[PDB]
Amino acid sequence: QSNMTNEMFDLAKLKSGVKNKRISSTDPTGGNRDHLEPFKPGEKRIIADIKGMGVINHIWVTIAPPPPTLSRNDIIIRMYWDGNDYPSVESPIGPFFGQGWDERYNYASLPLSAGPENGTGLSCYFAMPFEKGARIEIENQSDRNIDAFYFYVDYLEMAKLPKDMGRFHAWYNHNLTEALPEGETEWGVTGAQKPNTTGERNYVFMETQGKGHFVGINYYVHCPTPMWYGEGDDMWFIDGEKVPSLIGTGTEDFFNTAWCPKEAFSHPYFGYPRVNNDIGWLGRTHVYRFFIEDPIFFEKSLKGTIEHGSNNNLTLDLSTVAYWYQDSAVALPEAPTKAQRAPKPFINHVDIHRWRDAWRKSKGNKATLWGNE
Amino acid sequence: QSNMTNEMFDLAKLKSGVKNKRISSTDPTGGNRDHLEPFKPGEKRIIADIKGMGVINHIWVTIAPPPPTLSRNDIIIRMYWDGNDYPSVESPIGPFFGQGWDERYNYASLPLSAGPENGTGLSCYFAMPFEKGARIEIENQSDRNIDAFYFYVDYLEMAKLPKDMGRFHAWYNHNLTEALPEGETEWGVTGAQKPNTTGERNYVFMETQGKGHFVGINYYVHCPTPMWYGEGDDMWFIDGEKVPSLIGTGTEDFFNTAWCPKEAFSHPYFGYPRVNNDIGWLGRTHVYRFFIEDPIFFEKSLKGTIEHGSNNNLTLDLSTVAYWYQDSAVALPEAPTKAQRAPKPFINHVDIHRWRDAWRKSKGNKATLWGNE
Amino acid sequence: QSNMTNEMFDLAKLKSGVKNKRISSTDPTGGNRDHLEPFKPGEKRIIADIKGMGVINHIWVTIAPPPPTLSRNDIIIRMYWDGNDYPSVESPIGPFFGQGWDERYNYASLPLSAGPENGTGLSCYFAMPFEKGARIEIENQSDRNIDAFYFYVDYLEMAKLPKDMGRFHAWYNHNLTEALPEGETEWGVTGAQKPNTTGERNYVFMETQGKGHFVGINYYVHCPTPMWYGEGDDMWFIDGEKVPSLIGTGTEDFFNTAWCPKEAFSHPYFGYPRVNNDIGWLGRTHVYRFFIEDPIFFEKSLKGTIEHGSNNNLTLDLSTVAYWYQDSAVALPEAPTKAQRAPKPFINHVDIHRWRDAWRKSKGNKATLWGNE
Ligand code: NA
Ligand code: NA
Ligand code: NA
Ligand code: NA
Ligand code: NA
Ligand code: NA
Ligand code: NA
Ligand code: NA
Ligand code: NA
Repeated sequence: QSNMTNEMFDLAKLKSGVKNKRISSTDPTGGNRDHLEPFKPGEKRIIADIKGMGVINHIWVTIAPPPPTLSRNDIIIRMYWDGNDYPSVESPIGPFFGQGWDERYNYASLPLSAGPENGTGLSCYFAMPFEKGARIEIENQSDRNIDAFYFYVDYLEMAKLPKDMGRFHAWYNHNLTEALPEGETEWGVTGAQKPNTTGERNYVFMETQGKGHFVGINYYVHCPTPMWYGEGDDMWFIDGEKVPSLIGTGTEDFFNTAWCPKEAFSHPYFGYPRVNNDIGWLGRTHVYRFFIEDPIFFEKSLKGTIEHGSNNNLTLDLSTVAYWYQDSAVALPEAPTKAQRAPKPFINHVDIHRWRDAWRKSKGNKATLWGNE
Repeated sequence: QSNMTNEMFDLAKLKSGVKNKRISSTDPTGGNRDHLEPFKPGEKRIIADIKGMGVINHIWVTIAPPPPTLSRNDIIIRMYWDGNDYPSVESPIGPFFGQGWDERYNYASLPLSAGPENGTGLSCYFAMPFEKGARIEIENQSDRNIDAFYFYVDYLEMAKLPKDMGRFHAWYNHNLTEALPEGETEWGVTGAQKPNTTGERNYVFMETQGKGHFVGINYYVHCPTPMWYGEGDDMWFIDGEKVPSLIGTGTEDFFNTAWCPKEAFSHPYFGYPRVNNDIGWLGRTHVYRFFIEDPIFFEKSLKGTIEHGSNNNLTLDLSTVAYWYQDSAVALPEAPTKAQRAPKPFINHVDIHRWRDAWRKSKGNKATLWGNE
Repeated sequence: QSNMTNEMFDLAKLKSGVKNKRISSTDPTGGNRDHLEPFKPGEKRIIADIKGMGVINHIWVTIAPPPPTLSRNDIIIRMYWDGNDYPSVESPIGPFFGQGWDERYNYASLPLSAGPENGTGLSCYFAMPFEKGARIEIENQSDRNIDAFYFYVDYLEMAKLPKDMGRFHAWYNHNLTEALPEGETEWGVTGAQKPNTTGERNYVFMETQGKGHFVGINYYVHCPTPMWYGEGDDMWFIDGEKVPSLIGTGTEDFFNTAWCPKEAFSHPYFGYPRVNNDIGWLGRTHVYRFFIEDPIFFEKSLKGTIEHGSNNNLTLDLSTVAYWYQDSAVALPEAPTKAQRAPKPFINHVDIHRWRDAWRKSKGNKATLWGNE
């Protein structure tokens, strides 16, 4: 028999052992109230409770009111596989679908998109297998109601789950990174740079034990300086090795770009859906990269890290969502609290005028200091 | 042996049992008249007659004159598999390739595209297997000539067609949908809304008997009201079930979008290549969704439907092309006639001023009626 | 067992026999000098020397200084598989990654992209298997230094390479094509057109012996006339056949477009990332097409050709990069020299005024000749 194969060729092959199912917010009366009842502040709800074996292969969500009125940073999505009491997916729902902070913007990637109206149509094509059921939970951590929650959870019911199917995991993390004690010595501008041989102070976006592979990252940086935020290298520790086997060159480099960019760009596997649009790199940037053709495999453990500036010198407000598969459904670290992951104010002309004043004082307050002394 | 696989990894594997063939409109003399002879009005022609086993995996077409001079709504493409006297593909050629009405516009999706010059380069990457030959027919239903028809039909000749290969089907449908007897009660604005528990009056875009899976839809709506046209739910009846197992929440929702959008957007699997660009949602919108990673499977039958407004309250000029695979090549319903599928005029300021006059009369013709009473 | 499969479904399957490795320009001291030492003019260097079995599945590169200061047409990339003393990949690095001439511009295709800042982030997702090692070499053919060369070479080490894995090949070619002796008779404007039954004078972008399949072409045309450059048909000779089995209709047609286009357009498999932006088609156009779902297979040999204007009538500055797989790593033809592949000057208003003068003289220099006589 011919071994011919590719996406469109295989689509033409008849498939066995699959049956479509869908859980949705469809109005059960047949009317047009095709959304769930409102969520009060703090309310949790199981929106999908599936029994047995299957594979989720399409999720769509939308929410009313839209951002900024109702921040999608403050609505949590959690997924529990195989009857476990812990979630293997836990994230603010906006960041999970590639919508950072309390913002909205259209973009398309192969697994995740935020489509019209202006980023409110959320869709996900990651496949999520399960053997002993699946539970999807929504939690309203906002101070106002979720007036209307709309969704589709499309999946294939299977009489027999193929034996090598993994379990989908996703974890949101957030840190306000700490500058070096000597200050933000990026590019050696304010002081001498030093080597980072260990990755000890790197930001950690993923850490797990098991067998599997890393498949993606949504990276949300809010930079409080106009200085370039992305000199930092990615560094991966596979299967408990002492020296990281995968070491990068820069953050834009890791995201398949170069030369401190700040342009919107789209590829199915990587892109910049939201750029800072201000002096230097001051403000917010969202970057993503999916490792679909090129996952990062591990047989025992994986620790995915990235420097926050060269040798971790910068103070950055950084959040990430990491996506991966592993052989069984495992637990995640504690989630950042609502207060911990709150979006930060944009640094503005008043703040920078105060920096200029402290800088003028450090130079002896000469009446005609320009600013480049 | 390693089970490593993905699109780019598998592309690097040597393939057995395939041989390239191509039927094209190439000038047989070696000159530069690389198109077919003109088609007179009403003329049919078999443009490709393939014997034996194979898989079509790339089609490109262009036509002269371009639209609006020669409407691609009035040139029919038909495909016959395995020596059958009925077509398993039947559609106006523009709508088949994602060009609605008598229009032209650039767009790209994974299986279908209309590229430059301004939507005239038509391409298709759906795989189309056949065991006992294939015939592709073009029919000119325009009142003028097809001056020049250009094409490529690329396929792989196979000594043995792999046994689980399905057959590609596509069907164009059109309806001028009927409003409810009480009128167009969308959003409960003109009167009370009622439930749709059965889907009895839904628009039907696909209905077949066999084993296979649905893989796509091109949806062409011409809305004669500024009111939002897409509150309607998709509803699928799999294998003759009485209650539909897949029920949606809205039309934009089904197309992975939200909040009554009218923005151009592109994803390999879904998008809005043509938007209404007028008050509310008055005018023409083209939406598509391909179910490549997430097909709708069936073992005995499938009926794919969608409401035309909530509880089918709206009058919409709707046409669709549905794409699917099934185990054997089957027949399609009768095609809409040329008159039935004719594009409708755009509702304009004169028409709406006449509506305003009837509305003023219904309010007693107060000399200072504003319009929001 | 279910035969369910597709890209996202298969991504969820656990994989065996693969281990990630990466060679990069990471600063070995842990500092922030994450690029290689400068290359002097003429200097060659092996940047990656891998032993054993594996598959490269992601490459990223950037270079300092950027274009036009340092032309990426004058930095050569070469790849040697299985310990061979000849390269199976040989190309100027800009053209290899879809950046023609000495230019820079953002674009994205599925296998190759040039991302921000303004086309400097080069990435490649072609899979490149090898059984007895791999060597990647960079040669500086510029008259100035490569100040900083940055890269990632991501690959999977395999204990056993699956047996049907091919070898990746890529070859850059360049020709200043010769007009017909009677002149540039395109469209029969300057004289009678004649048939091309043999393809004898066609431009050759690929020629090899072995078993495999063609997967892509980057086509870089610099047209010195405003006349349309793309009437020329693609013509393929498979396995030494006398009459080419695959014959096209036009160059834009071959690139899934139509009607002499000159619009930027993007599809994962084809597109126009750089268009001429001048009268007619005068100037530079970059077109690409990847044959991922629809490769051109061969069991013994392949010769890929295209006319340079109908019946090869035009003088075009043409360069191409062809990409393919075959069963073993084979040698390539001699590369064009630096002088041979040098970008040509743009034809300008002064040049055309001189053409007008020769044309006026040919018409007898009537004092009021308009130009359309
Ligand atoms: Na519903
Ligand atoms: Na409903
Ligand atoms: Na760095
Ligand atoms: Na031809
Ligand atoms: Na020809
Ligand atoms: Na609805
Ligand atoms: Na490094
Ligand atoms: Na470093
Ligand atoms: Na031609």
